[PDB]
Amino acid sequence: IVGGTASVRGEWPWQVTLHTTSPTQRHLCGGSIIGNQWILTAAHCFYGVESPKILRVYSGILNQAEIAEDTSFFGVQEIIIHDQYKMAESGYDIALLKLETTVNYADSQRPISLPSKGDRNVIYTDCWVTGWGYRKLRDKIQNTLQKAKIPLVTNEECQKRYRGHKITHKMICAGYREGGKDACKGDSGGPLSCKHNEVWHLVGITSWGEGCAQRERPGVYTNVVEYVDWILEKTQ
Ligand SMILES: NC(N)=NCCCCNC(=O)[C@H](Cc1ccccc1)NC(=O)c1ccc2[nH]c(=O)cc(O)c2c1
Repeated sequence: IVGGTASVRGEWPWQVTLHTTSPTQRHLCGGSIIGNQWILTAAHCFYGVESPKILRVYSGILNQAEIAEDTSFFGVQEIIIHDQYKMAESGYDIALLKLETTVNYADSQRPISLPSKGDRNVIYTDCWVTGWGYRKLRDKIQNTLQKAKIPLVTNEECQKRYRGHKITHKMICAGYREGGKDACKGDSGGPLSCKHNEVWHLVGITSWGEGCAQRERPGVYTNVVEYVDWILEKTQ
């Protein structure tokens, strides 16, 4: 996260850190708890991942330093990538991780609500992006989970900023005209969480953008409300 601040322990209890153990263990991507056995994340995170056996999901983490060889984790039974996914920039950048065991919910770890199809008309004014990613384009994975408040921008406005791309209705954009706050490398797969009527909703999945936090280059996120039928279908 560029231009953010450290999170409070437990304030984003749906946020997980997905690790790979190959060749040695490291953070791979963010993700969100959406059900007892289910993490929602980005499809592009699994480039070159041949097997779910190299994955570990850690929940209830603030600092990466909490994760040691003796720290408990959730195994991944199945990676489910959207069948129309080809690459992040062309959309469908969405994946489900079916966990080997179920998450026991607590103040440190609990699911985020998916948006309702009836909330497409809602104007979210309280949206946050979170993760352990770089704080500049050229950086490293951070110890402490970072957060940044970022305004949504219209698809028409976003499309103006990405003339070489097609910004579809299955994408959603967020950023400041002047830049300065954005997701960056290592934040992908994590949530864009918007608070509305005292309830947090998983509005976006961190997907792509041109560099990080640049002027007139909003972040692009998977528009989660467009995938609620897919999620239901795949989680049955
Ligand atoms: N809003 C904007 N401006 N962009 C959207 C966010 C940036 C997207 N890229 C990303 O977030 C990559 C995508 C990716 C995922 C998995 C594997 C490889 C690449 N992430 C990374 O490049 C990435 C992921 C995990 C990492 N772990 C480490 O220990 C060291 C790293 O340098 C590292 C880098």
